[PDB]
Amino acid sequence: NVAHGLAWSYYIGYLRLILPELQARIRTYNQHYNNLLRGAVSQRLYILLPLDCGVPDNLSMADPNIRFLDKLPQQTGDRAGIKDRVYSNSIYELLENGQRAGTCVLEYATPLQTLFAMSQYSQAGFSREDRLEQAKLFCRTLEDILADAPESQNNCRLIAYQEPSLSQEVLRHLRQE
Amino acid sequence: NVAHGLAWSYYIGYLRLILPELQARIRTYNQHYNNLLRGAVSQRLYILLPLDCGVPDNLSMADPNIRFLDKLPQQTGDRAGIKDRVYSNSIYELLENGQRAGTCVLEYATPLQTLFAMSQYSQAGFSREDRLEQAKLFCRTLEDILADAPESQNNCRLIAYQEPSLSQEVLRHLRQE
Ligand SMILES: Nc1ncnc2c1ncn2[C@@H]1O[C@@H]2CO[P@@](=O)(S)O[C@@H]3[C@H](F)[C@@H](CO[P@@](=O)(S)O[C@H]2[C@H]1F)C[C@H]3n1cnc2c(=O)[nH]cnc21
Repeated sequence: NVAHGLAWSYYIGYLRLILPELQARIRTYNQHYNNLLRGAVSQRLYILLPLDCGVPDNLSMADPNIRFLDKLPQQTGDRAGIKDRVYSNSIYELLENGQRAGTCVLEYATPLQTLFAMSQYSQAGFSREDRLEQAKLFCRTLEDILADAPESQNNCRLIAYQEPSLSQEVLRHLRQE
Repeated sequence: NVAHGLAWSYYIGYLRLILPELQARIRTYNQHYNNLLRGAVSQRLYILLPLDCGVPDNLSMADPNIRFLDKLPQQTGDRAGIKDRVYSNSIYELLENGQRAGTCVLEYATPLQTLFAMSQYSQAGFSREDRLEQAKLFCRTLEDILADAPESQNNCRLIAYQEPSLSQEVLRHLRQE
């Protein structure tokens, strides 16, 4: 349904184009930019998938243990008539007991915002109960696309969750690899 | 169908967020940046909508009479966990008889690329004959959304066309206003 088109739109428009050349940006940020004494940013992009489609624009305010650190060197590409369209990513630190536990490139999945707004708009004809299924369907279709993909070899880890600690949730995924 | 979700995704993710503050960027580009002797960039964003979903990434190579001139001051905004996500636009000149006839902010509608790719991917389950309808449906739903919209007051002009001169086609729209 709607999530299927958004899931493919996510892969074709963003993931297919930044995942193949994300490791090099992380290498550049670790070697030439990262504080000489603050460890290394992980090699994988971690994508948050809140099934309730609650996607705040600032990660830091969604969890005190998560706070912005830096941005990777931005990626530019001529896209659909725009010269040097800028694809940017933000590096975040994860705090356990007040000490930095993990550093990674973390972001939400923006198509989930689009689903949330469509449920809020009258002309979209989208219901709140419809949203919760489309949120799950979006994650499924995204998983299927990345399962056979020449860009998500070891570049992309999905983080889905339903709320009855996000920092502990993300940390859980980093330590599994 | 798929186009409906992409059409709303286009409005909610891009148009709702740059149209309200596009005129000011054009003013800044005309007053503080534009060559003192090259006229003024139009106040409206013109969006190309090729119904065949053929969307080249460089406008200049799609028509010799269209050629890149400059970029507007980029718009930044914290979006879905990305700090200072950059929304950029490119200014193009239109050539009639080899002399500059019009200058405007011109770009393709990227969701049409997404539709084209989905028709090319096996797992998407999207057909080429399905595409041509979804291309039309995408334009219709976009028109409906902008018809009652507090951001497309006089900010956005859609340019749809089917190929049996793009520069003459775009020029035709500028002179109607
Ligand atoms: N830089 C990025 N950072 C993070 N995620 C990104 C980025 N780029 C793409 N994605 C993801 O890929 C999806 C499809 O993207 P696409 O190529 S089809 O174009 C998108 C969509 F049609 C719609 C946005 O909706 P949304 O964000 S929920 O979906 C996106 C998003 F999930 C309007 C278009 N649009 C947005 N911003 C710009 C811009 O600056 N220039 C030109 N067009 C732009």
